[PDB]
Amino acid sequence: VGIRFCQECNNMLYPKEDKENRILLYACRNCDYQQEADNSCIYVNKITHEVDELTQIIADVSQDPTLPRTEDHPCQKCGHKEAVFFQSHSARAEDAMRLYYVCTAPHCGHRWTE
Amino acid sequence: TVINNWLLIEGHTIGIGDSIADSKTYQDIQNTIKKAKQDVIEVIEKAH
Ligand SMILES: [Zn+2]
Ligand SMILES: [Zn+2]
Repeated sequence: VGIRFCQECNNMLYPKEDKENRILLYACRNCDYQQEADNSCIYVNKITHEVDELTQIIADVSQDPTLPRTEDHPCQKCGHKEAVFFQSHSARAEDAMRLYYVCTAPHCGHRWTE
Repeated sequence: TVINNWLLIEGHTIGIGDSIADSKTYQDIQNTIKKAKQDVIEVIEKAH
């Protein structure tokens, strides 16, 4: 999945085949540094990719003066009443007009979606 | 010619009295507008 780098030349490690022990080795093209990986999966491609933005929503959006606010949706963690909300606010999100919420209490930053 | 010289008797105009409605009509229009805005709000709530 991710990119792993050689410790000698600090270049990308390409996958190379070990035709003796039937094992996967990551080797670079600059030096002869070898490795054994734990992912065991070279490549992964998901075409749905309906990523939940709760990973990508920052908790600092609560300081936006231009966002709507509601008090009928208390925070799950700290029980604070006021909570900002907004839509997907991102492209490649199909057409879902689902709402997203962020707690406005400082240092809480709870970001959920009912 | 005939219609113009007769129109010199009847006359024609356009004014605010011709562009103003009645109180009952104003109430009807405002009611309809409020109902439509409420329905739009309901649709938005269902979408959310
Ligand atoms: Zn290397
Ligand atoms: Zn909270």
